Amino acid sequence: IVEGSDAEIGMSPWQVMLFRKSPQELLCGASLISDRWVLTAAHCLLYPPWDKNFTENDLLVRIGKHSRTRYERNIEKISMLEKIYIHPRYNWRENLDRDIALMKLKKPVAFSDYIHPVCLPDRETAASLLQAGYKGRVTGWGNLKETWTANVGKGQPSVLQVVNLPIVERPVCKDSTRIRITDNMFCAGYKPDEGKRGDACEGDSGGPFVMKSPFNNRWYQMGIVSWGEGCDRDGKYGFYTHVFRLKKWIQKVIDQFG
Amino acid sequence: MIVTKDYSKESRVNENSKYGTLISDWYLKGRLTSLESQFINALGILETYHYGEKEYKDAKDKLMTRILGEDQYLLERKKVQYEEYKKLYKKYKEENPTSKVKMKTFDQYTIEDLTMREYNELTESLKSAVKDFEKDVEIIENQHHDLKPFTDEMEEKATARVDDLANKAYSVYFAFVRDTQHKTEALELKAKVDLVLGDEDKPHRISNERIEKEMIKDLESIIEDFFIETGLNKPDNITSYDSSKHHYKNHSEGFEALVKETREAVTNANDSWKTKTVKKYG
Amino acid sequence: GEADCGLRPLFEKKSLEDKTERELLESY
Ligand SMILES: [Hg+2]
Ligand SMILES: [Hg+2]
Repeated sequence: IVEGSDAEIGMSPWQVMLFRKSPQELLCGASLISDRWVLTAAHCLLYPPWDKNFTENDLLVRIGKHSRTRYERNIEKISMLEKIYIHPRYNWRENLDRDIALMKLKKPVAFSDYIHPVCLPDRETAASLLQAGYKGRVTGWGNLKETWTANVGKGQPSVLQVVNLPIVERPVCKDSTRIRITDNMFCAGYKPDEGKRGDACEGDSGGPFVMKSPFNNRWYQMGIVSWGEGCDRDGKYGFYTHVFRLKKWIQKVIDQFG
Repeated sequence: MIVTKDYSKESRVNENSKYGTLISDWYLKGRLTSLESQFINALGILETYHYGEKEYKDAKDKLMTRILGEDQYLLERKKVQYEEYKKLYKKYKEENPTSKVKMKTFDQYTIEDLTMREYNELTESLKSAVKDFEKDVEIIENQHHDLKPFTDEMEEKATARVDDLANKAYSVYFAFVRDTQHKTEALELKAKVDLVLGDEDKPHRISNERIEKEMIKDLESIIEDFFIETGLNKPDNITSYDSSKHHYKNHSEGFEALVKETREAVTNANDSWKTKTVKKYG
Repeated sequence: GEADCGLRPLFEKKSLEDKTERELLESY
């Protein structure tokens, strides 16, 4: 997360860490949507152009975390994956259309003050909350900034980072990139002359872009950090996998499996 | 738009340095690689496991602030230069219309202008930042004895206590990994033990009293997690797993005896251990 | 358990707000 700040403890109890077991590596973010299911981006699990294709045994999930640098035994929960489900029409070769995947835990995880599921929006929530100017929140342990060389590497925080960002109007999202955008994504971020800055970044993929509903004051996951060109670049915006748009697939998966 | 003037101020590079004498492209490549290595080294120090304690947070934020600041300096220099490169490219195409050479993208582009003044200032700023970090750390450790680095002998002894405990955990794991009823808990046990120890070829060093204390409580809690979740009782005695004696394939006979002995010990264990767990269950 | 989804044990359930939550509400 770029230009965000340290999260308050338990401020994002649905936050999940997708972790490569060996060689150890924090791969991406993810979100808890029930005691057995975790939502993340497809490209974190499968992305041929980078020789990425992780199977269940290569990974684990770390839930309830605050600091990345140590195992937090009183709040943290580690889960083995029983099965990964990438969206069958996940378009990796072109524009990450439908960048979404589900991971079923082998066992249900117990909830606590630090582990709690986020809500998925229904048609109207999507319709009423996804408006230009409305702000959502993005969290993660990804990089703090775009670096001058890909090799510079990773500048990661120790504590979960949070940043609030405004949804931008589709014509602007479209004109901002040459990548073909689709109705299954939306973009968020401040415009060049809005002053404020902030964006998600490498390592944030799969994390939730949540919104608090003014009607029932529950938190809804409207997006999934998916892609962007650089991080926090002017006239550039982060892109998120539109969750309501892919909700029928999510429900079919959950109702058919586990 | 109306142009954008200034660079970010976190960098210690002198404003006028970039307008000095540019270095020859052939020599430039090696200076950029040197810079890249310096950042990699600075970030790696920052990430060192030993420093993952709350007491180093400020010292780290401070170093991170300095490293990102010099990185941002180079990033902004690249953006300014890319903007000029594009205009040069278009002038070039107007002069060589039959040319089929394509304009590099920002990501394929690399810095073309650097002066020795910028190189030395970037280099010194990072060196300075690392030195300040090293001083801040020494101070932190004078104020917190359990954070002070062990002598090699003390680390070896502590590391062995930790490894012995982890090996007891591995035995439990091997004793239940072929047991349909508790296989998942066993698999998670192994994965959790591996996670805290770190990669087998470069494990987290038990470099001070705090790591030893916490790594031990973590491992003991992870073992206790297995017994809490499977509903089995933790035996007072568990033979530590020793590859040279119990390897599944290399020493099948020994592997089976370990499994057999561990399972039998679990069967004979009572529940007294629940009153003494590291974690609060329920 | 999506019945109780989106309600944070340490915030909503304790009638406590987080430091930037208000910024979102005002965006509406
Ligand atoms: Hg890019
Ligand atoms: Hg890139």
